[PDB]
Amino acid sequence: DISTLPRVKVDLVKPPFVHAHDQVAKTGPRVVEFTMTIEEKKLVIDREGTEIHAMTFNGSVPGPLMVVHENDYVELRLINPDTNTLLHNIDFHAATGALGGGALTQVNPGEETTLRFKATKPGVFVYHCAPEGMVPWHVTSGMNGAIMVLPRDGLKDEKGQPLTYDKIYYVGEQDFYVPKDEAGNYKKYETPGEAYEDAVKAMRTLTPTHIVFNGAVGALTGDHALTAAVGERVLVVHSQANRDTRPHLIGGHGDYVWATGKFRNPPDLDQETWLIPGGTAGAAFYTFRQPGVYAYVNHNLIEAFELGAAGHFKVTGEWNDDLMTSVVKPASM
Amino acid sequence: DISTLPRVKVDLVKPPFVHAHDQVAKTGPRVVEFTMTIEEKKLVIDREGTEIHAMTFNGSVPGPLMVVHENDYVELRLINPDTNTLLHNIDFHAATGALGGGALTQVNPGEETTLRFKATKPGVFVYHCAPEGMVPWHVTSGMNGAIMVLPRDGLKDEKGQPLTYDKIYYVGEQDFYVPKDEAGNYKKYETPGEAYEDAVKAMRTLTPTHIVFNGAVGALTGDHALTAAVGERVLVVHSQANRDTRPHLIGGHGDYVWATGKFRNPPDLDQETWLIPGGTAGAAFYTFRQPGVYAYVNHNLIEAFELGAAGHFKVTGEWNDDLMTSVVKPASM
Amino acid sequence: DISTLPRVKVDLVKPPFVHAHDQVAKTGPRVVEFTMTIEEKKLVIDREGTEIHAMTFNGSVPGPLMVVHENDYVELRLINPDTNTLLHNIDFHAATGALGGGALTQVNPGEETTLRFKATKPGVFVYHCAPEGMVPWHVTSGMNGAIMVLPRDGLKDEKGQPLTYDKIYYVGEQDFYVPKDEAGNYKKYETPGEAYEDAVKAMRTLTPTHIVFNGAVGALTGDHALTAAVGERVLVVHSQANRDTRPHLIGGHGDYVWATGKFRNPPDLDQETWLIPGGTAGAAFYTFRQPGVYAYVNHNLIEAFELGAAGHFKVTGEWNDDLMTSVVKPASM
Ligand SMILES: [Cu+2]
Ligand SMILES: [Cu+2]
Ligand SMILES: [Cu+2]
Ligand SMILES: [Cu+2]
Ligand SMILES: [Cu+2]
Ligand SMILES: [Cu+2]
Repeated sequence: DISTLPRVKVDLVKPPFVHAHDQVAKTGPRVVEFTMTIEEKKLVIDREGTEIHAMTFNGSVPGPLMVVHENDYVELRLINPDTNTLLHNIDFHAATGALGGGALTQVNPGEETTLRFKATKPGVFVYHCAPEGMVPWHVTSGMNGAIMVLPRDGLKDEKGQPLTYDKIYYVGEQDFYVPKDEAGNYKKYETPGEAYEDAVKAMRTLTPTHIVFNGAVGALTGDHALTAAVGERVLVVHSQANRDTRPHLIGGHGDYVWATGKFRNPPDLDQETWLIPGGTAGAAFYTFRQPGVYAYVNHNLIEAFELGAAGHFKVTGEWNDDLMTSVVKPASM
Repeated sequence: DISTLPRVKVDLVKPPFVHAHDQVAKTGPRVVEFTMTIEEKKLVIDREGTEIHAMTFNGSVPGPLMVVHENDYVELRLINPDTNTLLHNIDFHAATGALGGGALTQVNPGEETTLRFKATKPGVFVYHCAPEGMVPWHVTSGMNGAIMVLPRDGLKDEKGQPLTYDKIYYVGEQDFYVPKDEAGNYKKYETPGEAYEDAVKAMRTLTPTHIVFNGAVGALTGDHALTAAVGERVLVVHSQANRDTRPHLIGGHGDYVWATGKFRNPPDLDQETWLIPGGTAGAAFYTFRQPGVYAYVNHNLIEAFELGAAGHFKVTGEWNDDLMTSVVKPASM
Repeated sequence: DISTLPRVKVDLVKPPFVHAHDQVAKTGPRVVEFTMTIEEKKLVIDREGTEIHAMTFNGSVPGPLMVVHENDYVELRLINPDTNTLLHNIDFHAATGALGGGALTQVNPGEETTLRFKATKPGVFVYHCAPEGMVPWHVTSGMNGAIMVLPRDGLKDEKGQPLTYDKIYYVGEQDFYVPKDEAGNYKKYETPGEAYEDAVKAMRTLTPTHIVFNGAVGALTGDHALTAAVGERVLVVHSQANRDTRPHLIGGHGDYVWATGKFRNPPDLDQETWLIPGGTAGAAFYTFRQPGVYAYVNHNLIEAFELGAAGHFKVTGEWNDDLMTSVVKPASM
């Protein structure tokens, strides 16, 4: 009886950060209340100043990571302000029924809706917008995110022993398809409706123009590099709502990886690289063992270093010369 | 001694349906006899009336699902009628030796052949045509299907307990590469031989023009939507003989998934989406928990909703408001 | 204390062959010493005589397979002769820290360096060149290979029982992006620096012009076909530093497969085809059961048979008619 369950209100935070939560459930099942406001906005996605009409949950690409426990109820108030011009909705891959909630959450500008669903399966899951007839346009305009449904007793390794993270980050990876003129320059439109049919032609080529983390080239670098310390246990949740990706921590590993993101399965150990299929969220657990800069990439290195799918960690601590050392620094023969 | 084994003749059925079989073997090992007639035919693959010279086993794209048990013998009579104009053969991924049988089954028009092989490994497997020098043209002209080799004691979960399906469907997913003129319109040819070299150029671009289930855009929708009831256990076998796919049941999950299709492995649980590599068949088991329409897709949503890789389930039964409910239907603020 | 450990010097061999090693470690942990000389060279990659400025470790594409045991120390002397014109370095995916060693191994022509790292994780791993700002160009010019870190007690099956191979081969699969003129003919440059910017445009299309095993179309065929005998246990290590692949032994299987290459995980059994993500090495174990020619392919059959990703095994021994036989050879009706 759902009336009788506790309610807790969660205030979301902007990726790659994750809202505060408990790994091990400190309460019984709850109705966990979220609100997201849909924002249609111009976003600059690259160093060149290329613009897209982005379609966002809560103003970000990706949408924020929501976190609950298995057999919690997720209750989302989804608001489509009258400053928007499109139809929106939401499909949670975590949910069961009505196209993941998409059939129940179609909101015109000036409308809102509240959906509740029971999070029966533990894992990380994609959520995305999916209005009938215009689904790939919405998703590849950035209107996707993820939800983590933790087991009530937290994550476990392949032996069933607890794995506890110190830090969690959420990397949303976005393929964009910016339409081009016949010379191959990107096009600009006053409104999203004007972009749409050219958007469909660009998507049908299947090759992205850009592939970015956290909504832009370089978003997770510099002052916005991810951070950790030697000895810290870090979970990286990574989603890709539309295309395969192959994440790799350059300088590290995934010590435990749920490549297709579902925590009732034992993790894969010691991964160099893993395949997160388009329409999936995955999670990798790593304990840093060396300080310094790491590149976290889609290991199609073209996608990473030419199209945008690369971020950095800056890791503090002491250097372990037993794990790695320069015996002879680069020098002339 | 094979003479002494029972023979059973199977009459195949058109995908997405599957011929009658027993999950748990009710006999000892058998020689299971199949006949397929090769048909070269014009097929309309999209709503626009785009045509291809399709190359089929038994008149369908995909070819029918064959079902046997482990350590049965598959005996296929493969007929190339004199109304055809090409060389054909068959490679079973389930089989061992002679390029999966391809080296033994090359039939000119007006020829037939009978191949026998022992199905030593349980799983779902691709079969396809593969004539030396022209293999991708044949496969991507639709000449592929799948065979399921069930364990003799039926499917098992990750704990080794029986999993019994009520219903099984076979989704064959086909990438087509229809040649284009310089404006990007699809080309038509009187005969397959006239299409061939332009076919090779179109394939070499690597990007499909169409990606369809059951041989056409919309084939598994409307009167040909897949069906189930709440509480029904359904196995969806999915193959892709040439390219990766990432199936997703929109509104559901794969409760147990053999993404790369081999039943001696424990299934992956609770999948949102899974990666079936090109040249593979996979299988997902799901118990429906909600009525209504589901979209079963390749979750590159461009491939699904622009190129054709989307089908529907229509599911009957009562709606469970505990699993999902609209708290506040879409309404003005 | 590393001074006190044994040192062993390994002399590498050209792929697809693998240097001599012990599967089960016959010594305690060692510093295993390797030397590689970087060679920039013109390579003809196809039957048409298409040329690329290849960037190699030790003169080969791929670079040689290095083999050590877990908790050995790998010590690589990497030499950039003054006959080269580019900056090079090396990222070992097996290693921990400093971008896999890339941050410590940047050598100008006329320089060398020696890196040591502890091989803490067992598996097969990609290594590649990765100079900051030019990483995908180097990798897709062929400057990648793999390292196998065997468990000290050798490989184990899914039950933890020994798996011992008779033969090991290393297939490096290389996506190349040869720039084209406007008619689609490949371009030639006097020097690598002249190719670079056109190389970047070609890579950004994301679709390879060629995809080859062992550095060229047809490299593992004819006199250079891989070989085995019926009853022989063969491990095929396969890497792809930049794009997904889907290996398949046509006529066979992967009896035990580590698709993402990490030996602390149980292998997947009875695979027809497996997904090795770009930036990964994988390994498949197979016991041949039939003689004859096998095609070992990337099972995007376009990539295999049009772009180059196909090799052969020639297998000797007797034919098993119980596993497969022609009942009726192709003949007229
Ligand atoms: Cu939307
Ligand atoms: Cu989805
Ligand atoms: Cu055929
Ligand atoms: Cu095949
Ligand atoms: Cu280099
Ligand atoms: Cu790498």
